[PDB]
Amino acid sequence: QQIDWDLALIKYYTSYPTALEFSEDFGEQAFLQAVARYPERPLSLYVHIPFCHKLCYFCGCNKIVTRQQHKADQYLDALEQEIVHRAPLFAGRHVSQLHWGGGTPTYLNKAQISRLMKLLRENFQFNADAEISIEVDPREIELDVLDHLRAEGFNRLSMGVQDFNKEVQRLVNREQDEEFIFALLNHAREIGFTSTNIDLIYGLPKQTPESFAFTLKRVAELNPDRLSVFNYAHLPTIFAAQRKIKDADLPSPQQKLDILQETIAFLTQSGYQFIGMDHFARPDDELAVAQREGVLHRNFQGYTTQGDTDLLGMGVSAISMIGDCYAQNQKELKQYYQQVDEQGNALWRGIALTRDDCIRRDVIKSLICNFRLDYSPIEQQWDLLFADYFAEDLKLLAPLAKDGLVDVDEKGIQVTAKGRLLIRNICMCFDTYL
Ligand SMILES: C[S@+](CC[C@H](N)C(=O)[O-])C[C@H]1O[C@@H](n2cnc3c(N)ncnc32)[C@H](O)[C@@H]1O
Ligand SMILES: C[S@@+](CC[C@H](N)C(=O)[O-])C[C@H]1O[C@@H](n2cnc3c(N)ncnc32)[C@H](O)[C@@H]1O
Ligand code: SF4
Repeated sequence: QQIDWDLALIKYYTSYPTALEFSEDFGEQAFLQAVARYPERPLSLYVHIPFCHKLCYFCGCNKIVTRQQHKADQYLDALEQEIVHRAPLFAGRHVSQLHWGGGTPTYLNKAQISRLMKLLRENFQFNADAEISIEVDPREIELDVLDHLRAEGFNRLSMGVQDFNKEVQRLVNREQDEEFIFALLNHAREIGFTSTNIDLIYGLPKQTPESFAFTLKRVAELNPDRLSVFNYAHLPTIFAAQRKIKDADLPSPQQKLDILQETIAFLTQSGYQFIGMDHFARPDDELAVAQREGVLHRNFQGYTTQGDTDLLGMGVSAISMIGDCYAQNQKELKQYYQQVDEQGNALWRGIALTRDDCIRRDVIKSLICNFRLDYSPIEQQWDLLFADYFAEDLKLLAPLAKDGLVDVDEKGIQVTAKGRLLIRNICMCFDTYL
């Protein structure tokens, strides 16, 4: 691999600014000013589908577990009204990207999937080669749902797996049929889905280096196009289902480090490039190519080739990134419904980024995605001299640089093989909010 693991250095950014900075004072006018800022810009769409069949005990997502399937019809009634009110604001735009996240998008049955896609296609102008993606829970679903997604124009999918280990599944209430997972992913491949991602989590109860290595051997026989391997974030005060997880079953910190180190080595051996953070992809993947070429980008869903898009987020909790602003819908379903009914939108809170916010966003995006930062381009675009504007930040950086996390000089910063896993540490030197 290109990372070089260093135990000792290892003892050392969703968006920027973060969601901590979103304010309820950000209202409808600020939103409309944001929408008018870049009328040319390609449009990306995000739709949040919050419903899940069953309560995964590890899960920290904005989601609603329910067997009352009719809630999905009520929710699409609300999405219809949101779409009908927001979409005319974007009549001149061309949509290059759509993703459904959640929650479980495939909670929607075939008729519901069709209904939503039809609302989107009739109210926004989609490019013929748009990237249309969805996340899929490989439980309580028939293989022919993939054919239906394909007929509806979906071309990318992500599938949660978490772990194949049966004890781990039982402890987190995510029992799943391994044969069916293989059937589902291989069927997706056979009908033309590409860039297929699977999610794995390390740090779950009862996982060890030896259990996770065995899981990864299977994953290699499954042969996904991309992998996302998340470190388990355990905060049972906030995520109530995690109270069902025994803290004593969680792996020790040395165990989690050994899981991660061995994972990176084994995925490299298996032909996957470590892109960054949670993500692995093949050397010829559009993401790996872009990264080499210095033009990898990132949004809330993750890495992407499509930069400089405005992102409109629809549905409960959905975040929009538009015209140098972030805006989020109501995160509780009952106030999402109530505001959509009364106003035709669910705008709750957000931020208009300052000049300084925008710069620093671009510094941080460059470091996170490309693992380097050329001063000169930032100096041109924003009419500044880097050393000055960032004197404070560079001072914070110095100790890190002497530790070999980054090589830095008068022209730029290079994140080293040793510093790649500590990228959040590096980016933190540029965060004014802390
Ligand atoms: C790759 S992330 C999952 C990682 C997870 N957030 C974590 O750190 O534990 C994708 C998920 O982020 C959320 N998401 C993505 N885009 C979003 C957006 N524009 N607004 C709100 N939520 C979004 C949805 O829950 C989606 O399924
Ligand atoms: C919206 S779910 C994926 C789609 C579908 N609902 C499923 O579970 O298959 C998004 C991903 O977030 C990750 N995730 C959720 N909670 C997490 C946590 N507390 N720590 C780390 N990753 C988490 C899981 O890998 C999960 O697949
Ligand atoms: S991991 Fe997925 S299926 Fe599970 S609760 Fe979270 S969002 Fe729902």
